[PDB]
Amino acid sequence: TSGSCKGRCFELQEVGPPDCRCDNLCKSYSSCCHDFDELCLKTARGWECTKDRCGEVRNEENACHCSEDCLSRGDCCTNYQVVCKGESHWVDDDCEEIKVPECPAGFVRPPLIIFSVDGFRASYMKKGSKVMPNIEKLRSCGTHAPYMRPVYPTKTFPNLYTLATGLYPESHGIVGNSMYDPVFDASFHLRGREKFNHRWWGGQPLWITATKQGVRAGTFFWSVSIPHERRILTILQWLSLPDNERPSVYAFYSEQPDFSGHKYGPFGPEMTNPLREIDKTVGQLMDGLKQLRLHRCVNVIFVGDHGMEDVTCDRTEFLSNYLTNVDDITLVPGTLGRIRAKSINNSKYDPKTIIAALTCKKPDQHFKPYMKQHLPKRLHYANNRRIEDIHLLVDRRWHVARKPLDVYKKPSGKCFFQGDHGFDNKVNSMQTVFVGYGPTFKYRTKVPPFENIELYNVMCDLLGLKPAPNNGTHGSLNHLLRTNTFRPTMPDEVSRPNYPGIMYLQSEFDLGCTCDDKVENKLEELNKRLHTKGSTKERHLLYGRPAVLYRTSYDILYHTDFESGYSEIFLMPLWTSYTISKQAEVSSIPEHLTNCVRPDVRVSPGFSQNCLAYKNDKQMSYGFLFPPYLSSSPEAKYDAFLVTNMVPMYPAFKRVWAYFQRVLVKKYASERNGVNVISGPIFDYNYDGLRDTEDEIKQYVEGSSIPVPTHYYSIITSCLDFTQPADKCDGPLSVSSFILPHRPDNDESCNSSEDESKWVEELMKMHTARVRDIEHLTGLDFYRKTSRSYSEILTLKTYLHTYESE
Ligand SMILES: *[C@@H]1O[C@H](CO)[C@@H](O[C@@H]2O[C@H](CO)[C@@H](O[C@@H]3O[C@H](CO[C@H]4O[C@H](CO[C@H]5O[C@H](CO)[C@@H](O)[C@H](O)[C@@H]5O)[C@@H](O)[C@H](O[C@H]5O[C@H](CO)[C@@H](O)[C@H](O)[C@@H]5O[C@H]5O[C@H](CO)[C@@H](O)[C@H](O)[C@@H]5O)[C@@H]4O)[C@@H](O)[C@H](O[C@H]4O[C@H](CO)[C@@H](O)[C@H](O)[C@@H]4O[C@H]4O[C@H](CO)[C@@H](O)[C@H](O)[C@@H]4O)[C@@H]3O)[C@H](O)[C@H]2NC(C)=O)[C@H](O)[C@H]1NC(C)=O
Ligand SMILES: CC(=O)N1CCN(c2ccc3ncn(CC(=O)N(C)Cc4ccc(C#N)c(Cl)c4)c(=O)c3c2)CC1
Ligand SMILES: [Ca+2]
Ligand SMILES: [Cl-]
Ligand SMILES: [K+]
Ligand code: NA
Repeated sequence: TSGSCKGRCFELQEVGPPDCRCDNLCKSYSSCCHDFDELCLKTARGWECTKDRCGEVRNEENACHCSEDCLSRGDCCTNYQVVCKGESHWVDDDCEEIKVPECPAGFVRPPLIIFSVDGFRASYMKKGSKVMPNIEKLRSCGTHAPYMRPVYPTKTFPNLYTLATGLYPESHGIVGNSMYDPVFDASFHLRGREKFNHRWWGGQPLWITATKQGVRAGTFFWSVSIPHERRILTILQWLSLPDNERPSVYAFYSEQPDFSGHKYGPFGPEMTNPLREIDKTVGQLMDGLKQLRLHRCVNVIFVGDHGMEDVTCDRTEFLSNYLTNVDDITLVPGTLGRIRAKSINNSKYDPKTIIAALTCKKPDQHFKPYMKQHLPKRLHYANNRRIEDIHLLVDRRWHVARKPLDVYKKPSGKCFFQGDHGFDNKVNSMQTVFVGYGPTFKYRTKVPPFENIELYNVMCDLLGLKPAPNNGTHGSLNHLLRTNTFRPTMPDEVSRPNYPGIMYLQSEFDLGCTCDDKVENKLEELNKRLHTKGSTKERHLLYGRPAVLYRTSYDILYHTDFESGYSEIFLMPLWTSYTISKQAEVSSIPEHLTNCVRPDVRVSPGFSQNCLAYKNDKQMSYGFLFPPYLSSSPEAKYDAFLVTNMVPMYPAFKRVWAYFQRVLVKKYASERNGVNVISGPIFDYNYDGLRDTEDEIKQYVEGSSIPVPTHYYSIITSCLDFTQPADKCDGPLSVSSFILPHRPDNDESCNSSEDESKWVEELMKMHTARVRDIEHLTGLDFYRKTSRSYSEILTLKTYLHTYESE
């Protein structure tokens, strides 16, 4: 309450009561000293030097200075050298490679300045290029991606705090712009004081990582009323502090273009000016750095949080059109929906009835309901008590609301928003920007699109920090950097495989299985043993066997057409690997073999599944990981019916799996010039995105110890140069992968009553995944043996095939 900001303007360490505050957040708290506006928010004469001000006598009342002592004081207007000393604007200088940091004496490391822009959609870089010369120079001279993928939901606070932490929102806890925490019994909103409480904010953001390791860094937050020109001048003044006091990491935040984009839509004619204004702010920063002789010293990152889509009030779905009992729910509305019971601890609120009432009710329905554990695993949006059990994924360009009165406000509801964001993070309009410029970034370099979760590790590298544990894959963005301080290495294999031979006679098994395999030589007798010993393994295991990164007991099983790693604990393969060439032939399962399952004489009865359990379980059927349809010969096809290739499958899911195996695998082999497929089960009953231990499994095949997978994955690899076949590729690889939910119905697919050709591939595309997602869910490590660099393989493992257009 009481005291003064004299000598304290934008102080870096925040003070507690009794003392009032003078730091860059005091306005948000209504806790600034009474003279903060007078001393710290000077506006007199605006932000630019003019010719008549050059060499003026210093007037301490001015916003910034054009007096001769201003460089020494560190408080010149940013254009001072241009107007008063014949210098050129940074933007007017030619791009010149920054091979080494060119820093003043006393600089122990290149500072990092993070320039974050709210709502800056990726395509602004092309579509607004004529009005953003400073930004276009950073982009073309530095390192840029064509776009950067935000996290879900594609909202401001979840994405900004992901930038700062390298964590998914479910881990850092900022799961939306609005949230309710049922343990706190409290709500977080963009406006208000509740968000000030540290209890909402988990993980370890960069400013804390830096400070713990002796690198000075304040928080990245800004009070909204502090104008942009003053934020830039404040950063430039901090950069003028003595070496022992000066931060090494800085954050500028702009509320634009998002603020205007909501009002005018992403490409409204009103959007040109906010793009020009952000560009001018970038120019002020670069000119100011150039004055301080820091423009070839500092690393600058120009980064957005999310993009912006066209969304209008008339494109609103109302839950009151679907639910008779809409007053029994609370909805977090908008470009996503989150539903919970209106009254806490209510015994007779049924999420299953709500889901049903919201499922495929109108043909053009513009949202889909999910239990959060059923959302695509790529969204990583479930493991937090602030995420409601019922989630509505809203179509791009749409909103969901509970009742019409929520949207059309009195008198009679006019709209007055035309843009919004928050949709699925694969949606093109939600993609945002990344540019890195400075001595540590590459020169004039384009990099592929990547996810914002990866940036925290890079920012730690840029500062010489060890990153806190996060969801980036450290090394996957080494290709952005001229000088890398991190050398990634493969995780050590924890469990070594057994390689069993023929150890059991047929009569030792009592599995209740049958197969018509007795029917029908010395030439093909040796060839069989060779195949069982691994003679075709270099064809079907193209990138080495996967490493198992936890303690377990498993066997490598070789066959003519496929190899597998068979878990004696889970009684099924952890992975099955097989290559299908462009020329491969699809065949049927012969009539006489429809219900064939065969004991595997390499694997004990005690470590085998059994057909009786499947007969008895009236809900559960089975399928096979290596598909019998893709056998190389009628004789090799018998290997596909081994009990060691069988996995539990609901009949509903078998429709999906059989279409993938019979139709799609061969299609991809045709289109990609062969594919290598690795398939397997995933168990994630606690929806944490991580491999379950055996004591976490909640469902088994009835009367057995056969665990039921929650999902089934495949990783489908080929040669990036598709003129070379998958099995003879000399260069970089191409991958697409999926994690399909193992569900007892196809309620997710509204067209599922149609032939699989009309709906299965759409479902698979929705559940596209990165190899890294499968690695977390399985405890396996892939691509152990390739001819490619490890950094390149880490980039491959973070790739997501999105299926969007351009
Ligand atoms: C994405 O990356 C992240 C980060 O690597 C991955 O998330 C990590 O996942 C780990 C495994 O699940 C998990 O380990 C837990 O940790 C428990 C301790 O957790 C607290 O302390 C953490 C460390 O804090 C310190 O270091 C950090 C540096 O990062 C500093 O910032 C801190 O200030 C500290 O110095 C802390 O990060 C963690 O934060 C969570 O909880 C906070 C308060 O609720 C939230 O504010 C915050 O947002 C985090 O919330 C997330 O994570 C929790 C789970 O921790 C989750 O519930 C939330 O929904 C949200 O997702 C805490 O403050 C530790 O007790 C655990 O050990 C128990 O379980 C294991 C078995 O799983 C046993 O081996 C062990 O013996 C022990 O068992 C005993 O206790 C059990 C009950 O806990 C009991 O049932 C049992 O019977 C036993 O008695 C375990 O190690 C990390 O916490 C987690 N980190 C984060 C930030 O989320 C994530 O998995 C990656 N995702 C993917 C898909 O790969
Ligand atoms: C964790 C912690 O140290 N806390 C909790 C938050 N507290 C706090 C106190 C005051 C504030 N004034 C203003 N704004 C608005 C704002 O800063 N924007 C919109 C930009 C922005 C920048 C970086 C991140 C990031 N990362 C985020 Cl998400 C948002 C606040 O968000 C704000 C927050 C400070 C103490
Ligand atoms: Ca799990
Ligand atoms: Cl939200
Ligand atoms: K059955
Ligand atoms: Na359906």
